[PDB]
Amino acid sequence: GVALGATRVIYPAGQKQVQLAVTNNDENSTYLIQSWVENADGVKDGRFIVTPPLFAMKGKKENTLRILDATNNQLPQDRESLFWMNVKAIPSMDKSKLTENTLQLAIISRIKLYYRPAKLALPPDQAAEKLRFRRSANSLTLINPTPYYLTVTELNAGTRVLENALVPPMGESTVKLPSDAGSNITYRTINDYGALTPKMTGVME
Amino acid sequence: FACKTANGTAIPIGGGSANVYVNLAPVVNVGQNLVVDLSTQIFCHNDYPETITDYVTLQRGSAYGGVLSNFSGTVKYSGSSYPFPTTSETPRVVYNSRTDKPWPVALYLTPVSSAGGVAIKAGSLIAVLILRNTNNYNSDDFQFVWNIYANNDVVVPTGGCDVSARDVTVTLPDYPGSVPIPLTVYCAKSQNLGYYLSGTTADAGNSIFTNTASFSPAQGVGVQLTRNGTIIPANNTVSLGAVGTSAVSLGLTANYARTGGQVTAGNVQSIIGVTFVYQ
Ligand SMILES: CO[C@H]1O[C@H](CO)[C@@H](O)[C@H](O)[C@@H]1O
Repeated sequence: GVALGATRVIYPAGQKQVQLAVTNNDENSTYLIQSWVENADGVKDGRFIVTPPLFAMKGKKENTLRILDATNNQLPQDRESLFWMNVKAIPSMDKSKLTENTLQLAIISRIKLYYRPAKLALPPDQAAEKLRFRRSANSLTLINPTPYYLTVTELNAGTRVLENALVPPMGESTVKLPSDAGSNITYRTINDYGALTPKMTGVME
Repeated sequence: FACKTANGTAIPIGGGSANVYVNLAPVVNVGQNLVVDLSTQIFCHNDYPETITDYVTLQRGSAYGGVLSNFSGTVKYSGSSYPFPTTSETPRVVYNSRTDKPWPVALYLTPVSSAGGVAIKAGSLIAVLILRNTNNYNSDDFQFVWNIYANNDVVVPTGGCDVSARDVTVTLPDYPGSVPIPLTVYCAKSQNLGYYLSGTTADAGNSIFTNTASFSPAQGVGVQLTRNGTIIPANNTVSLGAVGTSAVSLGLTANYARTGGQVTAGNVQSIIGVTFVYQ
């Protein structure tokens, strides 16, 4: 089908633009590539505009998408803002299967896009450690004090495993705590390159 | 004949070896290129140019660590490229001056589909290149051994997964019928996927997709997708676990479901958007 070069995207505040790769694997089958950027609440506002807004990839191709900053510094400058980029691949209609009952699918890749204010203290590679905790016979409230979005994964209460989490900057995110816990926290995060970071042991606050 | 390193380190006549440290591009995507231009850090000169001519070659070129597992490349030696790792000694270049001129060796490395996250660890041996020297004056044959060490990590961002599927499904199975929809996903690098369907709906339960058609809209029916007997309403993310090198089938079946109370002859065609969510 059609796949994006990244699994996420980081938009550097100030950057005139940011590029993302798109490629069609199907040796023969054209597609219409529509792309847009929804915000955290999934509302298609204008904060970000992608070009080209509409185009075709006849068979194997490999074009570039350009995310354009549209929010004239109208966003939070002390931390990241979460947005969602969607790239939809529209298949052409088969003029042959006209008198037929059909169901045509349309794949869409939806990857996170983080807006990163050009000036931030704590460097990104040094944030997945600032991750503190707080437990209960129920809650295990994650708590990211940094300005970046922590994509917590492989989070285990040591004993029992757990539900992944996306802990917003300087905010928390609760997760159920199914008894089998003890205190041995073991989690891993997904970095700017969509790669897992090293295991780590939960440090309660 | 002698050579010195940009950092100043030298290997006198007779040869020997030295470390050549490099700062490689921090990020390189699959299909993209990693170039280590050594013609910037290795210089050699001819000692008695007026009467002696020097012939310099790329005797061997070996890969190590990251580069050896995460890359496939060529060695461009003086306007010509050859395989890297090298399999044969290259043509000779001449050095005829006491002034340090460059050694035109450059690596063109390309991360593979399977390249990890840190395709090259910082401080690791990236390559060892052997510079050979001879001359038209005597029978001397000396080897200069350059050890290429990477100063930083070379990261190859993980790409999106691939949704293999057989085009436009023929839900022909006359009104009552129901076909299975082939659809799998294979990620070059294991990661957790999540997907949800989107499209216009026709029921309170948001699971029967409206009939979009040109010829006689067989009013009354609609298309509902199920994954192993389980209904998939629109916008209800389904955790696919973690897709890896083995394409997981979503296990979908296009089913006819009724909307209003008056099923009626005609064609039933539908358009559904499947959205894969990345972590
Ligand atoms: C003494 O000769 C040295 O210098 C000449 C001129 O560079 C080289 O050709 C030769 O191989 C030796 O390195």
